[PDB]
Amino acid sequence: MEAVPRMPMIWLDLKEAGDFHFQPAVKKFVLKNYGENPEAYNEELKKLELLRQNAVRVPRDFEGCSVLRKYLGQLHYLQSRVPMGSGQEAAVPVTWTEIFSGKSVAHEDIKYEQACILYNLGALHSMLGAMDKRVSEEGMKVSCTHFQCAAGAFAYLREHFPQAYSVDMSRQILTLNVNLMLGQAQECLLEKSMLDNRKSFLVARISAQVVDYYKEACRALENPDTASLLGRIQKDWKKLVQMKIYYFAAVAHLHMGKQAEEQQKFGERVAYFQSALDKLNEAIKLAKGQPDTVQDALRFTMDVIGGKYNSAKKDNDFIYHEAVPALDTLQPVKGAPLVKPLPVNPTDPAVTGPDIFAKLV
Amino acid sequence: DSYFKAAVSDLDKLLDDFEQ
Repeated sequence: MEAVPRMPMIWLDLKEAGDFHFQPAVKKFVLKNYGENPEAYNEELKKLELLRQNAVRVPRDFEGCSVLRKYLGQLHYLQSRVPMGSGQEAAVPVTWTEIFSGKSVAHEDIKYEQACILYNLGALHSMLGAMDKRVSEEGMKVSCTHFQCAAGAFAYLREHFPQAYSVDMSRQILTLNVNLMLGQAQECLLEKSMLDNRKSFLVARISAQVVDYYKEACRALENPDTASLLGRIQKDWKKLVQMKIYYFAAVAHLHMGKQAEEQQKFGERVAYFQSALDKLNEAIKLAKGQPDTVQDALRFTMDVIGGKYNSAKKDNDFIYHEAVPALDTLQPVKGAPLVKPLPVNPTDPAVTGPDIFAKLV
Repeated sequence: DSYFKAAVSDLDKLLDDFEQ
């Protein structure tokens, strides 16, 4: 449907993995504590190594998400049987590349490996959400769900790994990531609600919530430490987000004006369409340099809003003669949040399959 | 992947109930 903006979306890159030489530590622990032949679990160790190699070179598709979840769970199964966390007997170095600086960061802690895999699960879902062109209802809903899965991964990471192993996984950066992913999920839902031709007040409330998520992301992007860490990524993200704040505020007030039209509140219709046009004009100024995908969405929306405002003001001036309310006298549009971080269970046997180390006890 | 499809399907119901 031509009423769908189909703006481009932000995604997060996957982190690069270094070494995690767990095999010698597991073998030493088996002989020292469990008292068994340290070579008795070579088949299990080979399975986990192959799984890691697949996880750190993950295919960029839905199957890759299942690989990361499976490996994440098997790491939980290993940690429950062999103590490889911070300060524990079988801990070995884990090295991953911090994505914004490109520098290697090492911790002797299996939960660092878990954290990075969980991060990459969120990053991969964000890529799969952003890759779709969102031409069909199914593409919109699948992208929406990918962004909710991304938020869920980043939210789980933030809550259960609360001491950041590296600055790309800090609490404030993960909060930025969750809010961006929820804003993008809500934007995809908005597109579906316009494709479905839902009621104007619902479209307005859904779009108002897109604005609220992006306002929260924008505040995080203005944080000096986030800006310094992300560098030019912060400049790029902030330009897109700031433009979308005004664009989806324009869409919200366009649909409030349509609700006013449906209720024969013809003075209120002028006020909302005027506001919508002013917001769209700001979005256009903020969109300088953006790709033609952005410019086309703005241009098509200007066709709609510019014409409806002129028609509404002419109708009120010469036919209906209703008072045009000042913007501040009307009740603001309250967002309708209909997306959420989808819950993660790292040890769900449906996603982990059988425990690789079931024999080790 | 079955969990994913349920979340996708829920979106239809969320809008229907919200729209009333």
